[PDB]
Amino acid sequence: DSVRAYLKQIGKVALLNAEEEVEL
Amino acid sequence: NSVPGAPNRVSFAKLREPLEVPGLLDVQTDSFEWLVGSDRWRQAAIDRGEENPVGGLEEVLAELSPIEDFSGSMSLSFSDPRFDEVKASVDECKDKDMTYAAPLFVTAEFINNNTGEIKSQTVFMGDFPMMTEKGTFIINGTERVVVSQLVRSPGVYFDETIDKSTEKTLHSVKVIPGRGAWLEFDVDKRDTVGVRIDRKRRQPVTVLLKALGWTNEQIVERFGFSEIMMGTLEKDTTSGTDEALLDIYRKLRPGEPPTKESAQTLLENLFFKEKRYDLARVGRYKVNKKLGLNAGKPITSSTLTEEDVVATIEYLVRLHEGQTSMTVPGGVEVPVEVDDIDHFGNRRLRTVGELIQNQIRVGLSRMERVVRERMTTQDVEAITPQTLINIRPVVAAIKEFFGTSQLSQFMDQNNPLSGLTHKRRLSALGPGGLSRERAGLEVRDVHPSHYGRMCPIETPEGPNIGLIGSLSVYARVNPFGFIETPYRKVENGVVTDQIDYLTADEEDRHVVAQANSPTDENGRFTEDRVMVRKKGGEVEFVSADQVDYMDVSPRQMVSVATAMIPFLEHDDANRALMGANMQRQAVPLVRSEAPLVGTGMELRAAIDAGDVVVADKTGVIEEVSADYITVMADDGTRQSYRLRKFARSNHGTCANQRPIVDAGQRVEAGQVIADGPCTQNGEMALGKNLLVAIMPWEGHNYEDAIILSNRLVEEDVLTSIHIEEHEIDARDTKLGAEEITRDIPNVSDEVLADLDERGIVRIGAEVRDGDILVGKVTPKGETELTPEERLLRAIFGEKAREVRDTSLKVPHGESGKVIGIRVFSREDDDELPAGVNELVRVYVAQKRKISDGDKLAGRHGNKGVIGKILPVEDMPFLPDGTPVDIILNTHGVPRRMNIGQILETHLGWVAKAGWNIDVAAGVPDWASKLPEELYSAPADSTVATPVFDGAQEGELAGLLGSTLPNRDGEVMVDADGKSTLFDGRSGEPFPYPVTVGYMYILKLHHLVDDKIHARSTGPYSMITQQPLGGKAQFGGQRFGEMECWAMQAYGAAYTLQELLTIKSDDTVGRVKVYEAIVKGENIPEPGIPESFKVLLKELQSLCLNVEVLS
Amino acid sequence: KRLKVVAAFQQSGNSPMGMVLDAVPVIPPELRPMVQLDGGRFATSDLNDLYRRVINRNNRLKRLIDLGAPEIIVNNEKRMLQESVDALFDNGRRGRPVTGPGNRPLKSLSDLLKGKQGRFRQNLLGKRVDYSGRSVIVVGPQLKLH
Amino acid sequence: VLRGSRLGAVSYETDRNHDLAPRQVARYRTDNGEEFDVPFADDAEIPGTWLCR
Amino acid sequence: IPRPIKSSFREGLTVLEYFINTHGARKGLADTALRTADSGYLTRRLVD
Amino acid sequence: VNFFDELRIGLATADDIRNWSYGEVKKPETINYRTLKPEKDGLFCEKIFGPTRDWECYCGKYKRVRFKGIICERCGVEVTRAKVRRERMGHIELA
Ligand SMILES: [Zn+2]
Repeated sequence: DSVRAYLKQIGKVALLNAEEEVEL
Repeated sequence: NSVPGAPNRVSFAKLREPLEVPGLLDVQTDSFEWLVGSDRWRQAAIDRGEENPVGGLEEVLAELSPIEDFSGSMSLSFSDPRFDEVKASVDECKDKDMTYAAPLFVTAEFINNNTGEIKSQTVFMGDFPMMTEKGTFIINGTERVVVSQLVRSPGVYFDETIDKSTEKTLHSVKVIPGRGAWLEFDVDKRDTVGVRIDRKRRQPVTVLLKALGWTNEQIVERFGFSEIMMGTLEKDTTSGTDEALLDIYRKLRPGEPPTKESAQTLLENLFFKEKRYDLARVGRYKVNKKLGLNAGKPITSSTLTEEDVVATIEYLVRLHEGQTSMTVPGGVEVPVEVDDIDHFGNRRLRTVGELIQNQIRVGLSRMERVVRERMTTQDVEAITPQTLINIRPVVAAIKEFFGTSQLSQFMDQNNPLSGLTHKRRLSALGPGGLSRERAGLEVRDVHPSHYGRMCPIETPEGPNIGLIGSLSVYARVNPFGFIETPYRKVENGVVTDQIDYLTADEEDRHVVAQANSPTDENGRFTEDRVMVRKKGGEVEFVSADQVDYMDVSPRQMVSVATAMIPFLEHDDANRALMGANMQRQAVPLVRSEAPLVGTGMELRAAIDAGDVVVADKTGVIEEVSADYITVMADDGTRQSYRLRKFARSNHGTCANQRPIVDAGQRVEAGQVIADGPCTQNGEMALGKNLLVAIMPWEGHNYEDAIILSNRLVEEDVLTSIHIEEHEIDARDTKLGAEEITRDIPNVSDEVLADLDERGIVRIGAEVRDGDILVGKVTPKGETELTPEERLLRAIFGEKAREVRDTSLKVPHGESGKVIGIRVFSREDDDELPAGVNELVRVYVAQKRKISDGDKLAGRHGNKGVIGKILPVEDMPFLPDGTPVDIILNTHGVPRRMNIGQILETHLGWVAKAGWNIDVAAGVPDWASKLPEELYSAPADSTVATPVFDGAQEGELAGLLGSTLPNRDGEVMVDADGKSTLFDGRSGEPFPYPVTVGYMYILKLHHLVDDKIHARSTGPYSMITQQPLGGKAQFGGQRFGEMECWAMQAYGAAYTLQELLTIKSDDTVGRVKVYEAIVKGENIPEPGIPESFKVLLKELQSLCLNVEVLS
Repeated sequence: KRLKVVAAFQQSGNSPMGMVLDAVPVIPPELRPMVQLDGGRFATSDLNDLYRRVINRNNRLKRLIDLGAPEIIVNNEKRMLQESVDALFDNGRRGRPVTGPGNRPLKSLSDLLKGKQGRFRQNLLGKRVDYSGRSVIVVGPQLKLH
Repeated sequence: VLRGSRLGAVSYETDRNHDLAPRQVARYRTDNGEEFDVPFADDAEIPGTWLCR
Repeated sequence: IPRPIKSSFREGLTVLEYFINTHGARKGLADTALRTADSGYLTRRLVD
Repeated sequence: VNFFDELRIGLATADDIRNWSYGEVKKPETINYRTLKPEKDGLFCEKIFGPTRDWECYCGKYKRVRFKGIICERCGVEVTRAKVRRERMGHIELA
């Protein structure tokens, strides 16, 4: 399988905390 | 002999048989009884010295148990399998198209440890197909046989190969399990030892050694004598046990860095856990025997261990080092040599039981996965075992095996011998084995270990040569799966009637003598030296002092079919194979008759085939009829046997049984009371005895052709009944349900004259090709007729029928009498497929006589097509007026090396006309060896000449010279076996005497009725516009490449063009040519074949600009 | 080694931009037909499934670009579209081929010209012809040579 | 052994250009500047917009 | 094999001589099919 | 025909592919499940690849050979023999 590139590329951004979602 | 009803067939045998031929079908019945753990097998195992034996299904259930969820909070355990009575009888299963099976029940103990509860009740595991008596499975009405599979057994196999690169003898070893991954070792040309796990990239052995925890000191201590391992250790960079795991782990997981716990436990899980690796109880035995480990006890373990892997590595190193004998700490000394994978000491036989057991295991594994998944998501302490055990996957696996597996083949019911030889067939192909297009020559060549275990003569002559064979007459299957054969034990020059069954590898430890070697009256060898087999398979002379085993009988090496051929010595193996193969193709004749000259097998092969009916208990026949026989037993019980009449076999051959007993006759238990198709008085009868004259005749018998007397057509000597089945189903469609009716659109009243009220052809009516068998119609829907058709229908005014005719019609080139109809209707709650409403099957029987082109054959591999049938008066006749029934060409005998047919011809004449040796002043010298029973015999006296103990060449001459005078008081055939025949056409006697005798000839089933094809115009395929053929009416012949080469070589252009374009593919040109022919006009020019246009379109669809220009 | 290809493109006048596709052709339906067998069960060639994928991933892309999704999504969509086209032309040239139903690879366009089955191997092996028959032979000694 | 059919049926009629259906051609132009022709029957009622090749 | 078959087909081969003849019989029967393949190969190339 | 002198194979540009086609496939569907008819713009469209029935339109408005070569104004299907479905080609303009 070659879906690993997408998983890697999306893995370079960290998850949001509860207070960042409202700000965004 | 034991068989009570044997006709008195005098025998020429001179050697006393110490062992009786075993049950020829035991290989199937014993295996199946082992699978289900029948009480007979359980008692027999105890009689063999075993303790606490476990059946095949019990083994699977015990392996499955205990189902334990992680954290160990509960468990489940299956046990105690039980079988109830079969749902329906075999005859009813065949008639109604069901599967002959019995319900299966087990008990399931569910244990809840966190509360201590225990529950259990019977669980229904489904219908299990059952092997009927005589060894077959009834699946969906059809009869099927599961052929045993010959497969290389799990174990350790060392091999050595010399390489011209350095002229060194490199060594390698493979450890192959019955389950799990593979493991192998090898020694490279650079003086190093390598390891390959699961066929991955080569790695040094020291990596594996240090993975298990070995260090420098242990390797130096144990293997320090070998330079190669020391060099590998020196070159290896590994330092520390964890370092080896560091190297190993990333190979299987490139992206995940290793962790100590998982990396260390990976090796144990991969190999050293019975969960994922298994030797299957036979690889363990072979490894113990070879490496000398753990001998002397029934090891329950089946997983790889540390000691055995290092032992295998050390064995490889010593073998390279040059040792001839080796010992292991805590083990026993063993010899050192490479392993031959073709030896039957290494190849085992999966019987039917194991083949079924594997699929049962797979189904129960799926069931286990489902149960362990679903037990985590249900109420605890309120669940019940019957509410979560799902039996669907196991039933599905069982259904798939009997339906689609390559081994579950259609029963070969061509004749009793065909079925008998099919049941005990060995197949090297199929899943888990080899394939037809691979394995080259090595797997299929004969090998010295085949003696007495697998017949070397009988085998398919096509591409499956050697891949398919027949079990020997005396051979039996070992419980582990190996083939055993019996031998007599001989002590210090005297034989002893204690018979031991030896496996293939144990025979090589002894020297075995021939069965025919003479012995004194006391059993002592009379010769000083005897011809024996050696451990290497060679045949050599040896002093009588050194022998330790002896063959049971000369027939030990031949199969059932090969044992039928008389004078087998005088026929070359190439033609003996053909003779053995043809007997399986003989069709049953209307009245069968046993051969005058035959073999003692002809009797047993008939009884063991299961086609005849035998009395179960001693008694007196009370009532006899063409349909049933009622017998009153001496114990007061009454038995009734129903005789199947004119039943259609798998290949269309009639299978009529007939009684041979009279009311009031007393019959011993096991006595034959009704013949099968190809049997007479209990003896098999595949062909006919008839008078043959060996001479060329006007060229009509040129090139293997045969000439027959018209008598064989007048008196139904070679007539046979054939039965065909025609099936039609009425289903439903979007426009409504299609129906079966007598009335159908636009058919003459005469056509539907022989149709019942329900639209089926009346039983007993004569049917000819194109006649209506079942009247059927389907809704038509939109018509929108053309204006011409509209005008025509206005001219007569006939209605536009709402339905279209799709009636079942007799195929082209068929005819016969309608002998039966079987009808299924969904309105009666039948098991018809989904969307089906009605099914009708009509049986059409015909009475085929021998005609031109029908293939005839003998028992010695001589066959040919009947080139001419002449009237009786044209046949050559003996001086007494008897015409010869058949004439065979002389030029075909001497060069084909099948002279045994001449011996059979002479002995047949000797049998037909009685003989009386003139014992007036003592027995003649040539007759000194004959038994007293053979001194005289009346006319039409059957004789037996076993395949390797039959009449000698010297006794045939005397018997020919002592034949009794004929009816008129004169001898027709001289001592040389020749007679002065008279020419039937010119009347003059032939200038020289001609060999005449009685020969047994067979009518082969290779009738060309399904091989004669003709096509002017017919169906065309949907995808490729070319005609179809080989699987439907009006098939087209394939004009191959070499035929195109011949066309081009002739310089023939127009013929090739019309063959390739008009006749085959030019869609527009076909209709034009047809109308040109019909109207009498000259044929037009061809067009462009559809193939080329499709090629251009295909190339264009692939982004290639292809065009034609000038 | 390079000069051979470079001159091959340097000659014949035709441009080298043909190696990049702004549009792809569709084979006529009857060469990839859908046929209903007796009983109503349908049978269909693999091609009309491969094309379907190319039609899907293309359309989604034409949708995804319209709303201006981030490049992390648009580039993945483009990669998917190109992989689908590559599988349509030569299935298995990428690596592990697409399988669809069952566990068998789907036949691409190239597979109809490449293997034993095809219009370049099977076409030269001749064709079945009408006005033909077959039968066993016996010796006729009374026949004249013609 | 088994049979099927395409999504349509065949017609055996023969006639040729000796029968003429009165037809006229409409002209269309697309966004990119390409132009196309479409033959319609003389019953006309030609549409204002057409999906071209 | 260093031991010849000293019995003709008229006399009748013994059990073991007949057994050893099967090696050659089977070898030839299994070989012929592959043997035709090389001739076909050469003929195809010569025609091409 | 049959006067062919040579057959040449060369690279095909987007213009050639667009010239071969009679129309582009805009939707993935093939045939409707109920009426078993080719769909409006699917892989089996009659407007693109030709009629399914000889000299008959998809909508049945024109079903006579007199209309040979006529394009149905209602749905654009050409009146011609169904054999054209073995020759007509389409294309897919991809983003
Ligand atoms: Zn329309």
